[PDB]
Amino acid sequence: KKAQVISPVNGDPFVGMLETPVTSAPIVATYLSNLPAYRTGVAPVLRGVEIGLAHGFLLAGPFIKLGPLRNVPETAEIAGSLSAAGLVLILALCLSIYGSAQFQSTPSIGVKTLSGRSVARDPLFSADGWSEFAAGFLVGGEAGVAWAYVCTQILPYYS
Amino acid sequence: MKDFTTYLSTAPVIATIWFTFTAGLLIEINRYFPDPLVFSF
Amino acid sequence: KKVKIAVDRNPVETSFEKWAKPGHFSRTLSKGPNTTTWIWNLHADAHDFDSHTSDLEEISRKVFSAHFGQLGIIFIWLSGMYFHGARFSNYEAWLSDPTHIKPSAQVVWPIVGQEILNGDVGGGFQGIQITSGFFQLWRASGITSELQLYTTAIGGLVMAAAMFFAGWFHYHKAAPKLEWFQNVESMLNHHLGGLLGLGSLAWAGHQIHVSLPVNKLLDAGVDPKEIPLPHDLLLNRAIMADLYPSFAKGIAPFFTLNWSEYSDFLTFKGGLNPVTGGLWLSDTAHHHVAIAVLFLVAGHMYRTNWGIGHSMKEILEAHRGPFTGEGHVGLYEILTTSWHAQLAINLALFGSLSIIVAHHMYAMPPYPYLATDYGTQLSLFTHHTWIGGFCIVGAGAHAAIFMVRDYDPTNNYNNLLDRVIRHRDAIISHLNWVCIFLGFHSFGLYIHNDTMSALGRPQDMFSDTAIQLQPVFAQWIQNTHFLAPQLTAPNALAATSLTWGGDLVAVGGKVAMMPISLGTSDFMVHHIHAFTIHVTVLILLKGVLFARSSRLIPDKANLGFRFPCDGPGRGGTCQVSAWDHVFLGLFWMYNSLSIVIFHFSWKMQSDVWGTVTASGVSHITGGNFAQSANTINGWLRDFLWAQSSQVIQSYGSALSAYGLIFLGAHFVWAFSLMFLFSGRGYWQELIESIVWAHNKLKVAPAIQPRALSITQGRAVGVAHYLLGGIATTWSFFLARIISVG
Amino acid sequence: AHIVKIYDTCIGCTQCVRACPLDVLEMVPWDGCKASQMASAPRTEDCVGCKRCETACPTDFLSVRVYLGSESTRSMGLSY
Amino acid sequence: KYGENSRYFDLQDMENTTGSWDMYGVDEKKRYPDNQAKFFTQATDIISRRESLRALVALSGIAAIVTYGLKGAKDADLPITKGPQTTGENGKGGSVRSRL
Amino acid sequence: EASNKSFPRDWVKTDPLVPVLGFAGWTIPANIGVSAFGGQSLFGLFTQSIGENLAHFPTGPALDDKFWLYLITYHLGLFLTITLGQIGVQGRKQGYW
Amino acid sequence: WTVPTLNPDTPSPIFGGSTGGLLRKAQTEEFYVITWEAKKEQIFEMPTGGAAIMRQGPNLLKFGKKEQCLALTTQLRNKFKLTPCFYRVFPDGKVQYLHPADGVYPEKVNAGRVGANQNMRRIGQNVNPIKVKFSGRMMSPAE
Ligand code: CLA
Ligand code: CLA
Ligand code: CLA
Ligand code: CLA
Ligand code: CLA
Ligand code: CLA
Ligand SMILES: CC1=C(C/C=C(\C)CCC[C@H](C)CCC[C@H](C)CCCC(C)C)C(=O)c2ccccc2C1=O
Ligand code: SF4
Ligand code: SF4
Repeated sequence: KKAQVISPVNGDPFVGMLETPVTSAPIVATYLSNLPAYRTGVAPVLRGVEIGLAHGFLLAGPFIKLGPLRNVPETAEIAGSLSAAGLVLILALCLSIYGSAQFQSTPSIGVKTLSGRSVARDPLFSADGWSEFAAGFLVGGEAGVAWAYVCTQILPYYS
Repeated sequence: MKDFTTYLSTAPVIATIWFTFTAGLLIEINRYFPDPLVFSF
Repeated sequence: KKVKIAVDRNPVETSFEKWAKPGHFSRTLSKGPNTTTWIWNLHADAHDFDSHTSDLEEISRKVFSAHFGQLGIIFIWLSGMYFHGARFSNYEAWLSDPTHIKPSAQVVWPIVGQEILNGDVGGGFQGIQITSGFFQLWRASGITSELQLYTTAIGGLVMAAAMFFAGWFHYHKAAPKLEWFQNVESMLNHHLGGLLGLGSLAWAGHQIHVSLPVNKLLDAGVDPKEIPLPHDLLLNRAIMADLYPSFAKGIAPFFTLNWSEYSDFLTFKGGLNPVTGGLWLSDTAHHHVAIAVLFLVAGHMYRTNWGIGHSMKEILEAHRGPFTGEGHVGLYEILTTSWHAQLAINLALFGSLSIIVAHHMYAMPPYPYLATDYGTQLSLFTHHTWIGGFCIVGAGAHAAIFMVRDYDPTNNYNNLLDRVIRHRDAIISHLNWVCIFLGFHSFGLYIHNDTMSALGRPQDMFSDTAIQLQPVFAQWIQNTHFLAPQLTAPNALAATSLTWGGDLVAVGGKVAMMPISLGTSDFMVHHIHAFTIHVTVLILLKGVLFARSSRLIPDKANLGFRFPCDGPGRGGTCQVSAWDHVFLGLFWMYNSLSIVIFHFSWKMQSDVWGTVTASGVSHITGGNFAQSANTINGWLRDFLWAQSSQVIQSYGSALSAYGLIFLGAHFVWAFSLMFLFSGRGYWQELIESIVWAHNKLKVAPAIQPRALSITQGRAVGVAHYLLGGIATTWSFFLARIISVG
Repeated sequence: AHIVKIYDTCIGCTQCVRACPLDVLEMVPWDGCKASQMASAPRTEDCVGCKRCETACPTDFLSVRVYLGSESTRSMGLSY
Repeated sequence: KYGENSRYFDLQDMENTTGSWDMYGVDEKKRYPDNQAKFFTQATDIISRRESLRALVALSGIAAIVTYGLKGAKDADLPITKGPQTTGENGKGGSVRSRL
Repeated sequence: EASNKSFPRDWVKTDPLVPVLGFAGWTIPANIGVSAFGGQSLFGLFTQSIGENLAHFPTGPALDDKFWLYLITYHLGLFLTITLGQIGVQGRKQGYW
Repeated sequence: WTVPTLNPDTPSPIFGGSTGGLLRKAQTEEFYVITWEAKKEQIFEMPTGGAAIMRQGPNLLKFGKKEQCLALTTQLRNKFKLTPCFYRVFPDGKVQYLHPADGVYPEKVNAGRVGANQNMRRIGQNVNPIKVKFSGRMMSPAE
């Protein structure tokens, strides 16, 4: 009857997160820590480029296979890539105004990392950091949409 | 049966009895005098 | 000995002394009324037995005798239906011609012109065409005479008087103690062996000896007057051995375990009877024999007075995991200490069971000539679906009431209930997200189709033609159960239902049951069903988990289960209680089950029900559900506007009362909006300006007129809303399907 | 912050303080309507506006009166 | 301190008390190739500010949507650009009065 | 939970004997010929279904394939066997009885 | 009586962890700490959700809202007959004592606490809102 799995977060039963296998399994925490969002030491512009490449490559698919011009053979990929470009641009504007809105207060409380060593604050959560993050997001998103078009053009088994 | 007759004197039982009586009176009127639209008699 | 009879002699004196004193059951209302709210509280707290007192023994006795009263009332109702089928019915005429004559068992008196409601149903009869299906049930029982219904009615009245005598006895003369009710091992052993095991065994005996031969002769064209009476099929074994030669062997094949000899009246045929359109009564007889054996072995599981068996406390306490802490410990105490914890589970499973019943009674119509009475089939799905939803909402209610009153945190430390209350935020957050996801991806599909077909882009819709969302999993299961007798159920001659696929059974020209195809429309409506169910679950479960406390109000348990609000503070705290979550879950239950029964009616009228006169199945709506139900305008046009032609033109005909209850139900539903949209504080000031006029004329009452409570306003509003909406649907359904079906 | 005012009809029954879930009210002696206690509202920055206080006031209408004012985190019962 | 003897509140450690934790964030600087980092740091220099990125968004989006109206909706062969290609619902003003 | 202050990394107590013994306890009984299958087995017919569906490799199985039945029943029993095997191993190792 | 300083060395009750605990308000704006000295180990009810076991001796407990602390205060005072006292902690480390701000609980007199927000008139002796019009902000006649 030993070996309980569910634990409170960092041992604190009053914070309210209840560290759980979906939260803090070694593989899951490893994967989430390796994501460019949580690389708080790298420049936010490059993490934004990577995130934007991913998101601009994935969100072309729906516009391509389900857009209004999905059934005309060659116009479909062009239309969906232009639509994904527009959506990426909209998201970049969203990120810019979010950086205008959020980063004005500079909260003074520190950050630890569930093991005691007081890490620094992520430069991403600063006005200049989020500005360059949205810049990287725009660049990477448009590049990822363009490459999605390219992959529709060049991949062998693209049905 | 003073308490039983007190119970039958309650509001809902008296209302049931009185509206049963009223509805039966109107019903028997509408049986013996069918379709009374005006006061002709 | 532990498990035994334990009662108190003459606990409560039998007198009308407390009938003359209303409000006697509580300390607050026994003082008398000063305001009208007392009159409402007298009724709201009437059966709230766990607040009249604290001792569970007296609460339990009250509950037991109240159950006896409910049983007596149910027996009165059953005897009344049997009596109306005996005196005021065309049953004996319907037995001779069930495919032509409409089942009727309610005659209307000719007083103010309502003799027009005595419709020409058939069999030289004039009455209201019933949709409860009692005629099919009685034919399946093997009645064949109104005298048997008469004596069944008199037996039902006898049993009702017996139940009421039993309630009076077990409250006033000899009422059991708490340690008698708390023998849940004995209660389950008995309710499984004797109630559901021996009950199914006895019904199997009736099905062997009365239903099967009588119905076998009824299906062979024999007139119900020349059929042997059931006692003649009991005594004279020659008749049964002529009908089933295994009766020539006696009961020896049972005791010699040569059961295959009984394969004449205990079958596994499957499918439907081609002549009645219902399940084979030999199949049902074998069914009830089997589940009787199963329940009788299931009733020998728990330990009562002889060491063999299980202690439920030991099963529960030894079921715990690494994810779940202490596990089911303290739940035995919860359920042997709280009546509401039991009521919650019982209502939940009983309502889910009623919906199981609704779904399993149309696909596998058990009674002869049930499927071809489309009104009876529709009514029997709708009714049990609604009863199930209501019971489930009540299950959420009483779970909340447990969490408020009967919950003790000392008994529950790191058990499953504590561990649920500790992460209710995760629970409700994921439930909220899935409700939103499903709302979008289930209703925005309908909006997308509306927008596409309105813009003239039918190639962009979500249909069986443009963008197919086929329900491939349900289609595979259909094919898996259609091919079941070939591979996975070799002793079944056919599948359980014809809805899996195959040939149709048509009886009297009308389609009893035929395969049901599923496409994109069915995908969308099933996902709508899951969406609405999940939102109702969201509301009720959020009311349960946040019945004691929240991040808004941490002291909600002291506030109670039924309270309107803490105040306008914290931005506004109205409907924070666990009662108001039930009040909203009622609305969402209505919204869910309305769509469920709408799906049923349209799918049945389009793709199942119909006539075969020439070579071809001509359905009622012509199979429009496949292509028309992709849109909300579809359900408007081709269901709510098209199938409303029978209810609004019913005036001057036998179904005119259905149109009347259409309009009056539309009235009551909207009337509910006077109570739901508004608030008490307006009506109190209006009432006091009226009381001024009553004071001026010296007619102000001594019982001060108050506006209804806030909680009472919400309850009245939801009551009128549900009544009006359900009754509108009832009128629409019945007026439509009695005419076209 | 909401506005909680307490009037001289207060008979000093302490019910408004016992009902207050936020510790906004307190009972002050003799520096009010009369001797034998009186209520007061010194910590209205913590008042959420629930009006449990005036729900519990037994005087004609309410000696304690909550007037809903500008909201904040403390006046909206937010743990976030 | 904080992590021992169930002392879950320390004034000298307010981050562990309040819960200001980085559950997954790591501060490692060695992620991307420096040629690639140089490329993508230089490619975003002109827009790495708020107003400049909003200017690019405004310019590119106004241009894209204007040229969409001018040529793109035609290149997509939208029905609103082709026209009805028929008489239309002109003469059928009503079922009773077939107005124009 | 006065203990469990770090969410141990070995939250699942992995014994590599468990998956092997579950695959063995389900699959070896899954290769017993029954006359309902026509003298064949569930797992044998499953491997045959995968063989036929591997022939037309790109396109997926049909809806009336009878491959899905074998897959779903085999995996029902297999997951149940492996699950109960892990449960039993860590109930015998730990307490729970 | 003097204002007590918050002891951080005070242990906490035995709680297995919930989800109703502290949020970013604790890190950003404020949170609250309630203390009490218990005579035994009693399973009490957390206002956030779930049951915790108080320790024999002094306890300490974090909360994100003052209403939570006073809910537990009335629970420990009414069901356990204890005398708890809670604070308001700011993320920068500043502690502000809150409930028994004079030592005794507010329903009891203390002979020296000052009466605030007391209108010395009847509630019907308030002026009409036309007289307090254009006073700057929108102002109630109670002022
Ligand atoms: C509020 C509007 C309203 C009005 C004005 C009417 C008016 C009428 N309705 Mg309509 N009706 C209404 C609403 C209304 N109804 C509603 C809402 C419904 C749906 C439930 C109906 C449904 C309905 C039906 C179905 C029928 C009527 C009928 C009637 C007629 C009844 C005449 C009658 O009973 O003679 C009664 C005549 C009297 C003189 C009795 C007056 C009352 C007392 C007894 C007089 C006192 C005498 C004496 C002193 C008493 C002795 C004391 C006693 C204690 C011993 C009349 C035209 C009937 C009809 O034929 O209409 C044309 C009919 O069949 N109504
Ligand atoms: C005539 C015989 C009789 C008498 C004199 C009493 C006398 C008493 N009983 Mg007992 N009791 C009896 C029969 C009797 N009982 C039976 C047959 C049952 C089994 C159901 C019970 C079960 C019972 C319980 C469980 C309790 C009592 C209690 C009481 C006390 C007050 C009850 C009261 O307020 O009654 C007035 C109440 C009524 C008249 C309500 C009748 C409800 C009936 C059964 C159902 C009708 C439903 C109806 C069909 C709905 C129609 C809907 C409408 C809109 C059309 C009193 C000592 C209570 C007690 O001791 O508390 C101190 C208590 O808790 N009795
Ligand atoms: C073989 C034994 C047996 C049987 C048949 C039943 C049957 C029943 N019990 Mg259970 N019960 C039993 C043993 C049994 N019990 C034991 C041993 C205990 C003690 C732990 C309980 C404790 C218990 C409680 C606490 C409650 C019930 C209730 C019920 C009824 C539920 C209603 C229902 O499903 O409608 C089906 C309806 C019928 C089948 C109608 C016919 C009823 C027949 C005549 C009575 C059944 C036989 C009876 C138990 C034996 C005594 C007969 C009498 C003459 C002395 C049902 C009639 C509930 C109820 O409704 O209360 C009234 C309820 O509240 N029982
Ligand atoms: C509860 C369910 C039930 C009941 C009551 C019956 C009842 C009956 N079955 Mg059926 N049967 C059933 C289920 C049932 N069956 C099922 C599930 C199957 C499928 C396996 C069958 C298959 C079946 C076959 C194949 C046959 C029967 C037959 C019979 C009859 C003969 C009984 C017999 O020989 O047993 C012996 C039973 C007893 C010896 C008990 C008698 C007890 C008496 C009444 C005691 C009372 C005396 C009292 C104390 C004092 C007198 C009082 C007063 C006069 C002084 C009888 C009418 C036979 C028959 O007649 O066919 C029509 C027959 O051939 N049954
Ligand atoms: C086995 C079924 C069952 C049982 C035994 C109970 C028992 C109880 N419930 Mg639960 N409940 C149930 C089902 C059940 N409920 C269901 C299905 C729902 C969902 C609707 C609820 C929802 C619910 C809530 C929300 C509450 C209860 C409460 C209560 C308690 C007091 C009820 C009372 O005094 O009402 C007395 C009876 C009435 C006031 C009558 C209600 C009037 C109805 C709505 C009229 C409409 C019905 C009619 C068929 C339509 C035609 C109208 C016609 C007359 C014109 C009691 C313990 C209360 C409680 O414990 O809180 C402390 C409470 O707040 N129940
Ligand atoms: C038609 C009326 C209506 C509608 C649309 C809703 C919608 C909703 N209710 Mg409400 N509700 C209503 C009536 C309604 N309710 C009534 C009458 C009651 C009885 C009191 C309730 C009681 C109630 C409760 C108690 C709960 C809800 C919940 C919900 C949500 C669940 C579905 C969801 O999020 O899906 C997504 C949204 C929809 C399906 C709405 C339609 C949006 C479509 C898809 C188009 C989207 C437009 C798109 C963004 C383009 C924008 C254009 C731009 C110009 C702005 C949703 C916000 C639940 C909730 O919030 O938790 C999840 C909940 O707990 N409702
Ligand atoms: C209309 C309405 C009222 C006013 C309703 C009044 C108070 C009561 C309605 C009628 C009562 C029941 C009087 C009916 C007659 C009495 C039963 C006495 C019988 C006398 C003769 C008629 C026999 C509220 O008090 C209310 C409160 C909260 C939310 C919504 C509302 C709401 O919508
Ligand atoms: S409104 Fe609530 S919190 Fe404010 S003073 Fe009144 S009772 Fe206290
Ligand atoms: S409840 Fe009312 S009367 Fe009593 S002390 Fe408070 S303000 Fe005064």
